[PDB]
Amino acid sequence: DKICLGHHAVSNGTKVDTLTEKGIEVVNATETVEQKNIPKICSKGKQTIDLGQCGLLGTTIGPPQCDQFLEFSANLIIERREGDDICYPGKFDNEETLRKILRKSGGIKKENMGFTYTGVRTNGETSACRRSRSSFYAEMKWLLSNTDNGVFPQMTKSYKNTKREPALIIWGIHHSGSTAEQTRLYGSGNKLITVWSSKYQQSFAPSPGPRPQINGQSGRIDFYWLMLDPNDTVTFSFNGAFIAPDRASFLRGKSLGIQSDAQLDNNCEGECYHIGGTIISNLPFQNINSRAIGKCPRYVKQKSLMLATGMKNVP
Amino acid sequence: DKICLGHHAVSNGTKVDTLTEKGIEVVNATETVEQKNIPKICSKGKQTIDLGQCGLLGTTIGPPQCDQFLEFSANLIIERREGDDICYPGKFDNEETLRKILRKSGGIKKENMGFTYTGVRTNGETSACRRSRSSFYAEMKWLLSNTDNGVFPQMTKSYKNTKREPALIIWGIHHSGSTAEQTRLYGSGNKLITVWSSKYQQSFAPSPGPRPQINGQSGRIDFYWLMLDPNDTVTFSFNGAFIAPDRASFLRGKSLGIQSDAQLDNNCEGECYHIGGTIISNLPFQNINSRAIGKCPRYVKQKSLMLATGMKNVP
Amino acid sequence: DKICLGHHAVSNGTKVDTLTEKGIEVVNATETVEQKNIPKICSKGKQTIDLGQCGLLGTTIGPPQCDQFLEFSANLIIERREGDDICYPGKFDNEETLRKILRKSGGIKKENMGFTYTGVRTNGETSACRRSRSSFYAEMKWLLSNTDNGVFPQMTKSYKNTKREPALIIWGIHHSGSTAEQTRLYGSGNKLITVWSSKYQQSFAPSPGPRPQINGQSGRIDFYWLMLDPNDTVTFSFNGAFIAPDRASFLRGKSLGIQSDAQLDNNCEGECYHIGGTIISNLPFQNINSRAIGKCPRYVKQKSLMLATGMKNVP
Amino acid sequence: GLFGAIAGFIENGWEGLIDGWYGYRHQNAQGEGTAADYKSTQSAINQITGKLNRLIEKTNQQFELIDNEFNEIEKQIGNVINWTRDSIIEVWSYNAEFLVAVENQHTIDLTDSEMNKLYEKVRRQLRENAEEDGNGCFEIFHQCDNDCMASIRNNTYDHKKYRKEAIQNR
Amino acid sequence: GLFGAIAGFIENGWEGLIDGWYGYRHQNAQGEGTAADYKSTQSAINQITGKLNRLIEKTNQQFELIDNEFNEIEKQIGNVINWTRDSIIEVWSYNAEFLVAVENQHTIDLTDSEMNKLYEKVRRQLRENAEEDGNGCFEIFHQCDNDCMASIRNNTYDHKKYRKEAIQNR
Amino acid sequence: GLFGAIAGFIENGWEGLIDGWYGYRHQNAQGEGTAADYKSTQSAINQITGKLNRLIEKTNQQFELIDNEFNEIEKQIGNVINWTRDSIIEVWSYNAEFLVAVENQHTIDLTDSEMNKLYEKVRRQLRENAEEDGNGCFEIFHQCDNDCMASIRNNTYDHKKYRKEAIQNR
Ligand SMILES: CC(=O)N[C@@H]1[C@@H](O)[C@H](O[C@@H]2O[C@H](CO)[C@H](O)[C@H](O[C@]3(C(=O)O)C[C@H](O)[C@@H](NC(=O)CO)[C@H]([C@H](O)[C@H](O)CO)O3)[C@H]2O)[C@@H](CO)O[C@H]1O
Ligand SMILES: CC(=O)N[C@@H]1[C@@H](O)[C@H](O[C@@H]2O[C@H](CO)[C@H](O)[C@H](O[C@]3(C(=O)O)C[C@H](O)[C@@H](NC(=O)CO)[C@H]([C@H](O)[C@H](O)CO)O3)[C@H]2O)[C@@H](CO)O[C@H]1O
Ligand SMILES: CC(=O)N[C@@H]1[C@@H](O)[C@H](O[C@@H]2O[C@H](CO)[C@H](O)[C@H](O[C@]3(C(=O)O)C[C@H](O)[C@@H](NC(=O)CO)[C@H]([C@H](O)[C@H](O)CO)O3)[C@H]2O)[C@@H](CO)O[C@H]1O
Ligand SMILES: *[C@@H]1O[C@H](CO)[C@@H](O[C@@H]2O[C@H](CO)[C@@H](O[C@@H]3O[C@H](CO)[C@@H](O)[C@H](O)[C@@H]3O)[C@H](O)[C@H]2NC(C)=O)[C@H](O)[C@H]1NC(C)=O
Ligand SMILES: *[C@@H]1O[C@H](CO)[C@@H](O[C@@H]2O[C@H](CO)[C@@H](O[C@@H]3O[C@H](CO)[C@@H](O)[C@H](O)[C@@H]3O)[C@H](O)[C@H]2NC(C)=O)[C@H](O)[C@H]1NC(C)=O
Ligand SMILES: *[C@@H]1O[C@H](CO)[C@@H](O[C@@H]2O[C@H](CO)[C@@H](O[C@@H]3O[C@H](CO)[C@@H](O)[C@H](O)[C@@H]3O)[C@H](O)[C@H]2NC(C)=O)[C@H](O)[C@H]1NC(C)=O
Ligand SMILES: *[C@@H]1O[C@H](CO)[C@@H](O)[C@H](O)[C@H]1NC(C)=O
Ligand SMILES: *[C@@H]1O[C@H](CO)[C@@H](O)[C@H](O)[C@H]1NC(C)=O
Ligand SMILES: *[C@@H]1O[C@H](CO)[C@@H](O)[C@H](O)[C@H]1NC(C)=O
Repeated sequence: DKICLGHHAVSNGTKVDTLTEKGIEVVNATETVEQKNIPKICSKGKQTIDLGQCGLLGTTIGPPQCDQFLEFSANLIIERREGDDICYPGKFDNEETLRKILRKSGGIKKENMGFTYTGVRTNGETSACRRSRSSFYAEMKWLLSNTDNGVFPQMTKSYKNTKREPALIIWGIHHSGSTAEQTRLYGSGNKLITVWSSKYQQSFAPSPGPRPQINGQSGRIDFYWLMLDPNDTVTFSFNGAFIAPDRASFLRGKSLGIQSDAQLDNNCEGECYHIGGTIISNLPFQNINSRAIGKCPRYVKQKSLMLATGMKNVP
Repeated sequence: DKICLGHHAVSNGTKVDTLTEKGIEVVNATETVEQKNIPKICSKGKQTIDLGQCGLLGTTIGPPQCDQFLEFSANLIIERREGDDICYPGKFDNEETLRKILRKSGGIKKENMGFTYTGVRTNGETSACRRSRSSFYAEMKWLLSNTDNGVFPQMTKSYKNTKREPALIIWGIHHSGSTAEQTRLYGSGNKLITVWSSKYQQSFAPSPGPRPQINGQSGRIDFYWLMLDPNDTVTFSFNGAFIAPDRASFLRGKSLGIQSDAQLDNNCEGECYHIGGTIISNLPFQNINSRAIGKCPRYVKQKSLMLATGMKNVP
Repeated sequence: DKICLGHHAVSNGTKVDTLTEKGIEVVNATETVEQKNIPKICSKGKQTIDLGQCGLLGTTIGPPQCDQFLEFSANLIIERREGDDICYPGKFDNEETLRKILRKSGGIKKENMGFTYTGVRTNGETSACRRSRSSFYAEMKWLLSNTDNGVFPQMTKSYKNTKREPALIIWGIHHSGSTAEQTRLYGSGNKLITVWSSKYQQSFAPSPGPRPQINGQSGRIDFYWLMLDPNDTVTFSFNGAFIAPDRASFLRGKSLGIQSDAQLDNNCEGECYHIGGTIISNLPFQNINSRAIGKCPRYVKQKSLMLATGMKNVP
Repeated sequence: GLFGAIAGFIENGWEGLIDGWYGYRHQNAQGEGTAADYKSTQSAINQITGKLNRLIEKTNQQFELIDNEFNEIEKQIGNVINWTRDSIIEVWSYNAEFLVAVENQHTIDLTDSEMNKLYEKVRRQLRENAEEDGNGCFEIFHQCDNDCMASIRNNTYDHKKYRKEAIQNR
Repeated sequence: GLFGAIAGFIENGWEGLIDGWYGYRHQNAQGEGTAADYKSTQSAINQITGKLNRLIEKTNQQFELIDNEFNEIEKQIGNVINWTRDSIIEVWSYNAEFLVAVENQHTIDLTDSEMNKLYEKVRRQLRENAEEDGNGCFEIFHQCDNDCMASIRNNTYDHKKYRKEAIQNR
Repeated sequence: GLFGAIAGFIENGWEGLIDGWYGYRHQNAQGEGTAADYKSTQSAINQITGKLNRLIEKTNQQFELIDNEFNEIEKQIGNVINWTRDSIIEVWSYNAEFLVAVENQHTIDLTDSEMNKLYEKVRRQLRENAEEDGNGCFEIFHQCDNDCMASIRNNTYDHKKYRKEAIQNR
């Protein structure tokens, strides 16, 4: 008698949107916006460095909390909220630029710059930097007058980069907590530090006086840096209030640097990271963290965008 | 005999574009690109501040034109073309960053920093800043030697922020119009100003000499600023050529800052503003001003994009 | 008996992609992503300047390699890889900002600033800047003490911009290769240079000492600049180590600046340029160079995106 | 249009139809009448309204001033801002144009479709009692009075009732 | 849908059809049977899979940190970054929504189309031996047993075989 | 395609049709002939040309150098530029791909549609004097000479002229 044409259906359909209609029901649909976060740093197949208490910039100068990371190799570098670059208080000039460089460095290797000293002490120390006792930055030399209030001779030290890669060169300017302390460490009179290379030139003077205490100290050591090209030479000329580099840093290769609160997990594999962990997904979009880095879905504002994978559902 | 199927039409149809055809006629269409500007600042339901002659940065230091805005509260801040930050000529360091901060501040409240002075005058004044007579910045103290050419004692002043919000701290360096004027205001010899906090350090020296006259003056006062964290302390140390803060500023909440030529209108409501007024629209796009701020349609280059709201028109 | 409906086809169809299918064959298709590069700078109908050995910033100060471009007019400015701004080694402060200004300037015209000198020599020279013999920057004056180790009198020079357009003003600070050389050129004692205008103020001191040799020299001359508004006045005050401007520069109009390795070709016409030549195309997209400038297709990552210009091909 | 109804096999529209978007025009012994079809008219309207609903839906993303019309900001940042702004303006201009073109193509096609769907519904209703003219009209073999015509419009026409005479009237 | 088959002249779907997406429901002397159509089901599935294939295809573009959650970067650059990021987020949110809406409209329309294409194939097969009910059913004039019905489904039904009796059975 | 004409009920194309995009292939007493349909061919061509017209339309937005290949700019701004450029490149790459995919789907569908629209026009013309084969052919009951066939192509075939014999020739 009769033959009829039809299509499948289900009672439990899924809502989607179209250009023409909001919440039309279809037989099946898939989510295109990732909401699933893994609360771990998934590091399977990656050489990681978990810096912990060591601030990334600290690796170059070596406060005690960075003693285990003075030379490190990694393709994933994790900065932690407790990380601190310094021990004796102070700051790095142009600090975020240097962080960006170090994050993608593949790690660092160190080489002695060959400076030796006569007519001054080399063993400046502080309770702010503790090892067995009062100590200092492992990669640096706190230069002082031979005796309290003694004359600090005008000095000049030069280092030529004889490698085929740029050398990261760090130095410090010490702002004493008082004029009396400055005169004691370095002798009385005006202190001037000049630094140049073929293309860099800058002069520095300490402004001594009491800052609020950090790590027990009212002085400050501010760090400056340059990338010294192959065959270029950096020259330091100073009469005190100068924190000299002992070693230069060289970059090792390539890496991704992340900031995270999440625990390492060597068992899961991932490419997209953020403060709260790893986004593992094949979806084109994500609504977890707009600042995620690595290889990530694109951040969108919407919670959900359902892609129809079936016909209109007509029960 | 017969039944016929058809559709409506009109003689006066509207042109639209498609992927396939330019200027196809349809029964009805709506514009998607806003061209209608309201030549007013529609401020209904908003606390506004119309700065007028007062430059936004002026609110922090208080030239006479800002006397009525030393402490202000607003959720919409309007800068005007006649606005001037200064009276005695000079400039703010990092001025646009400070403007961006003040624009979204919700306004400012002031608190005395508690500095008192002995051994110097406090009442430096100029015809460039006029109230009843020659005057100065209301929030600042022009410190001078007790007598013409007199000794200005080395001084130090410190202010600790004991509030739970950051304090905006301003100070000035006075560049006299000549060496002779500098020696007269402050006594002879080198002038040095040093400013530090826990994380900030900078030194300043005046370069005296004649600049072109502005507001009758050949000297300049350049203003510097910092945001002082809760429990941090700012220290000023100086021997002259120093314009001291009397009060610190604190931010009040949240606001939108605009620049406009348009007259205030408390009767219309709006969320999108620009130099020429208010864009009031539900359309997704606008072609009025690419730099409009607040909650705005997206700027597009095109004058018109007609969205078809009917069938093809066939008369 | 019968009438049949059909469509054309071809054996050699072209693959395209759709939302639903990858590599569906169609009768005809056109490429939307430009891959064709012209290995020339197509300059038909444009006034060009090929700077060659002359660095763009060099045009303002005039090392020997820029003698032919001291005043130039162009609507297309081509920087070359061999370009060098300097002869005596050194650098321009804020150099890329000045390059961006000069690239779109339409070229420059020069005017004498009217400085004349008594009590000092004006004819400082160096083997680094060679014409018939040792020479210097054509637009600048290397001021020296009248005799070796002689007193350099404190001097002040002022220039008012009396044109209706801003004047580009350049000056240099000379860092001698040693203290002994500084004292010889300029006399002993501290050297200070101060520069101001109505809105600009800065002080400079040389740090003498040996830099690595460039063009035979261990000293450095670092160049600073400002744009002097109409009716504003720049003042230079100095006692040596000062390289004075002889002439100011004025911008001529409008231009596009490019960097290219490609040879000029006055026969082809073009609007989109890059290091490797000219992109001549009507296609909306290009995959040649993401940094192309002028009027260009949009850069996309894909090699090819074929647009179907026919029906599905069914042989 | 993709369906070839509007500006296709239907030669033109009726300016007199002020009651709806799609309708019926009939001829019988008692004369001529024109009436609007509610369901088809409402389907098209509602589809288009859905498009409008989507487009007038504002975002609540605030933007703040990044530069200054009264006193020019530093050029290093200024140049980047301008480059970024121009790039974003190009993106949005492209997006807007593409959106409106796609929406407009589909709006014309859905309206054409709706016309086609109504025509086809009628054809299936008049199983064998009528045949297609070709200008969107059905020539009814059997005689069909105002009440029979209303039965077509209200969608209750009984084919098998008038079958006999219609097919005889081949 | 644009073709008016699904949620149109076909009143509803069959929840019992668990074997495919489109199918046949027949009535004859020997009773009732329901079977899935493979080709149409596969056409729709493959089209939708092509859409999924396109959307899950990842880009290999890396991004690095441009700012810092532990220690705020300088505000001049910070403000530009934030403005740029917010602008890009708006662009992608718009792009995502528009993509999914267009894809979904077309997915519904292609599935509707596939239903229509199968119905039409059958109608052309049953040249004159049957006519359209109007709820997606074909009333077959001649008697058509399970093997005759299978001949329709397997696409080998011979019209001219049963022609005589069917047309006589007008 | 959505209409199931091209690569559907029409099994394949004619490589011999070098005169147009769509055409007629006839068989009568006097033999075989193939001719192109101008109007349908022109409709498809013009639609596609409209797409090309839209895509080759250049913008007059200039861009200037923001960084430098001979001497690297400062890294703070450099990193922001690179991040912004990479983000814009992703946006345009996405935009381009989506544009071309949508355009291509619709181009295939509009060409399929045009084939369908021509087939349907002929069917309505041959009211009852012919029936649908199913491979895009019309089996004409009455005899139809070269001039009668031309009358179909030139769109002036009179159905009621040959009605009598055709229907008799059921
Ligand atoms: C309440 C308050 O503000 N108090 C400060 C004192 O803190 C400050 O004295 C400093 O206090 C430190 C711990 O709080 C510590 O004891 C400082 O002594 C040392 C140090 O360990 O850092 C002792 C070292 O022997 C000395 N090293 C050398 O001289 C060379 O190796 C260092 C060094 O002098 C400083 O670190 C450089 O700034 O100091 C102690 O100085 C006191 C003086 O500033 O002022 C009080 O108001
Ligand atoms: C044509 C030209 O360039 N002329 C300048 C003079 O303008 C300049 O003298 C200054 O002129 C001012 C008005 O044009 C004004 O009279 C300055 O005097 C005052 C002032 O009101 O600003 C007088 C105040 O009593 C004095 N205040 C104090 O000393 C302490 O309260 C101030 C103060 O000395 C200055 O503002 C600091 O720069 O000056 C008058 O100095 C003249 C000297 O620079 O040079 C001519 O060439
Ligand atoms: C191996 C090494 O490092 N050697 C350096 C010497 O290079 C350097 O001496 C300088 O060497 C130059 C060529 O290499 C050149 O001979 C310098 O002499 C001149 C010059 O031409 O530049 C000579 C000019 O007469 C003199 N001009 C004037 O005094 C005023 O017009 C200039 C001028 O003194 C300098 O350019 C300023 O820096 O120098 C020659 O000085 C040597 C001294 O620095 O140190 C060796 O170690
Ligand atoms: C970045 O882009 C802005 C535009 O948003 C540029 O600002 C514009 O600069 C031009 C030229 O300086 C201004 O036009 C000029 O106006 C003056 C005075 O009205 C007049 O003398 C000139 O004839 C010309 O008309 C324009 O007003 C200004 N626009 C805005 C909104 O400020 C800016 O220069 C660009 N920045 C960089 C660094 O390139
Ligand atoms: C640029 O945008 C970022 C957001 O990506 C802004 O950073 C955010 O700043 C707010 C307000 O300072 C932070 O929220 C605050 O957190 C503190 C401590 O948890 C709390 O005291 C406040 O009540 C408030 O919740 C927010 O955490 C921070 N977000 C991130 C990701 O860092 C930044 O301020 C913007 N920069 C500029 C210059 O406007
Ligand atoms: C921002 O992005 C640009 C790319 O547009 C980066 O510039 C590129 O940097 C790389 C690595 O330094 C250059 O490649 C290298 O070239 C040198 C010499 O040819 C060679 O020694 C290396 O082996 C490597 O091939 C690349 O040429 C350069 N590209 C351009 C167009 O300049 C830049 O580094 C990025 N900036 C920041 C701050 O990350
Ligand atoms: C650095 O100098 C040495 C000197 O012989 C040379 O071998 C080397 O190639 C130079 N390297 C570069 C990068 O200029
Ligand atoms: C600041 O110091 C006081 C000292 O008792 C303390 O009560 C307050 O919580 C501190 N605030 C912050 C923000 O550290
Ligand atoms: C500059 O000063 C002169 C002085 O008379 C005046 O004519 C000219 O208009 C002024 N120009 C500007 C731009 O202020």
